[PDB]
Amino acid sequence: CPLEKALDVMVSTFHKYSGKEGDKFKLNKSELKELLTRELPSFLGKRTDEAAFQKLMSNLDSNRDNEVDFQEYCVFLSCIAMMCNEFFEG
Amino acid sequence: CPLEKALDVMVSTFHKYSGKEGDKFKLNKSELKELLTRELPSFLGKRTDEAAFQKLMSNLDSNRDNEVDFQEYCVFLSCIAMMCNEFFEG
Ligand SMILES: [Ca+2]
Ligand SMILES: [Ca+2]
Ligand SMILES: [Ca+2]
Ligand SMILES: [Ca+2]
Repeated sequence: CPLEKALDVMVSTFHKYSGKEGDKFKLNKSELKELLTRELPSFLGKRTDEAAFQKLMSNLDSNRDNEVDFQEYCVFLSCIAMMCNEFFEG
Repeated sequence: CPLEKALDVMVSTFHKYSGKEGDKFKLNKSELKELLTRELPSFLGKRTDEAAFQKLMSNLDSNRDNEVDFQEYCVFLSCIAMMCNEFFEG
């Protein structure tokens, strides 16, 4: 069923990228950018530079540790899901 | 991409069941029971009765309104993803 497939992909996608550099269960700035470019390309705006990307990183990383953990990653995904829920995305 | 479709599917699955009866943007008892049974079957335990089910309902229904809105449904989904993000589910 797509929903369990969907939940599984959501979890899977986190590790596919988190365990490449450093802490294997957190996404560093480099790991987060590849995940967004490769997996959520439909959502990217027109600014692809590191400065623009850094602003976003700062938004997700609640506990301020220059990394995005799984908890933080789900929050982000839910925020995306809710945004897509409105009449007009944004 | 997998993650994008996954998000799409998380959002649209909600509305495929919530709009069946009454408030079209919230799941009642029947709509939620249908959503779990048809979309998350791998996650079903042994008991299918009303009392075991309403136990789950009341946990999902944070705002006490006897129904599951989209926000509560996202929290539900986040929780499942975290459980799955363990060595032993549960
Ligand atoms: Ca990492
Ligand atoms: Ca963090
Ligand atoms: Ca309803
Ligand atoms: Ca509710």
